[PDB]
Amino acid sequence: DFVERQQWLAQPPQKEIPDLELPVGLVIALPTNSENCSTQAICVLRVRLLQTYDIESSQKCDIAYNFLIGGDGNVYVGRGWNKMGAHMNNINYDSQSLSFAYIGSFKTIQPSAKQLSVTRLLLERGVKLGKIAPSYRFTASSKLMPSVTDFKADALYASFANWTHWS
Amino acid sequence: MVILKVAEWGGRPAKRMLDAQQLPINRVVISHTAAEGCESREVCSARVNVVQSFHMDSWGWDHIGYNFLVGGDGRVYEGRGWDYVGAHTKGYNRGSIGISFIGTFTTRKPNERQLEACQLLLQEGVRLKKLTTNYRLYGHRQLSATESPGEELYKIIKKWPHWSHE
Ligand SMILES: CC(=O)N[C@H]1[C@H](O[C@H]2[C@H](O[C@H](C)C(=O)N[C@@H](C)C(=O)N[C@H](CCC(=O)N[C@@H](CCC[C@@H](N)C(=O)O)C(=O)N[C@H](C)C(=O)O)C(=O)O)[C@@H](NC(C)=O)[C@@H]3OC[C@H]2O3)O[C@H](CO)[C@@H](O)[C@@H]1O
Ligand SMILES: *[C@@H]1O[C@H](CO)[C@@H](O)[C@H](O)[C@H]1NC(C)=O
Ligand SMILES: *[C@H]1O[C@@H](CO)[C@@H](O)[C@H](O)[C@H]1NC(C)=O
Repeated sequence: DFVERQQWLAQPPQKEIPDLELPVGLVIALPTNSENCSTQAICVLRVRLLQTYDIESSQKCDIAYNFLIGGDGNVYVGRGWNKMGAHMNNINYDSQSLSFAYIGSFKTIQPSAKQLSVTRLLLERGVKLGKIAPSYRFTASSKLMPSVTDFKADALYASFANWTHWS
Repeated sequence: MVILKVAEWGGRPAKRMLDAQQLPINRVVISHTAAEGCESREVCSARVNVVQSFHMDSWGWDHIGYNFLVGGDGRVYEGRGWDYVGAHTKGYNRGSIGISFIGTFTTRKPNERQLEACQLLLQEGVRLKKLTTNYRLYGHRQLSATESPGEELYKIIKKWPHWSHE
């Protein structure tokens, strides 16, 4: 159910990446704005190509996200539980959160039921491992930075609107 | 020199019959895998299996795309071999041999054993008449829009006698 970096042909990070102070009180949802995927083989393609984009176009040290969730319902390991992401391009947020990126574009298209159910298991695993505070807030990247067009994903965020930890 | 056949590193056969090359070949294209390197038969075999899956399952190609790969253990991992057209350099697969260094060589050099393996592989190709005596060698980036084979690896092969900018 977790696809490790090695399984998606991850490039090793360019330089050292800072550790997060754990546990985090904030988990942030984002779209990848890539094409989506419904099988591990295609999700792997999506994630590996996003890593290149993030490193080579965005000049990040690594894929921008802690975890990525594919339409197949698998969790793709990005920077993982312990390393600071680069999802908000803002050190205040990035140093105090984990990011879950949803593989696809979700302005009008909804995530799959698999994507939503594994998010529950992923959040629970994080709480159990001491990575996420029991009283965490789960929120949309777009709520935090309304002006950022690439964070918009109305159909994704609407899917979490009734969850108890959602803000 | 060790060349491990597809079966010997635990890989799959081609999905269908591949196109054969006219021998001898006088173009070689050096790439890297842009994933993690490896220092042992076990780890390098693992890396090459993942590469094969990426090429056959994620891209949907008929086999691993390289003719050969070179591991940080100093072993050569057979892909399509000398006699078949690869899927490594678009527009240049026919009439070339694609060799990939296992790893990412953007800011780190390939290791002593990896470089030695590649030199021996090329000399073996000339000796067997798979390659011309005056074959031209290129970095992937000269033929395709890419970082491959990585700046540090590219700087090394640019000083090899067969290197060409034509
Ligand atoms: C750090 C780095 O090198 N990054 C590069 C990055 O490198 C990638 C990296 O790419 C490495 C360097 C590589 O060696 N890629 C080769 C396999 C590749 O994709 N080459 C394509 C050609 C593929 C090809 O020829 N496919 C056949 C498929 C044929 C299918 C079937 N007929 C068969 O024979 O099986 C084809 O289209 N042939 C036609 C007929 C032709 O020759 O005109 C090219 O450069 O044009 C990938 N690793 C592997 C192991 O595939 C992985 O995915 C993203 C990253 O990590 O590539 C992107 C472009 O996508 C570049 O912008 C980046 O700078
Ligand atoms: C991926 O996107 C396509 C096109 O919008 C859609 O039809 C398909 O159901 C999506 N696959 C998923 C979410 O698994
Ligand atoms: C909100 O989603 C509904 C379905 O759209 C309900 O099924 C559900 O009770 C609620 N989500 C949960 C379980 O928190």
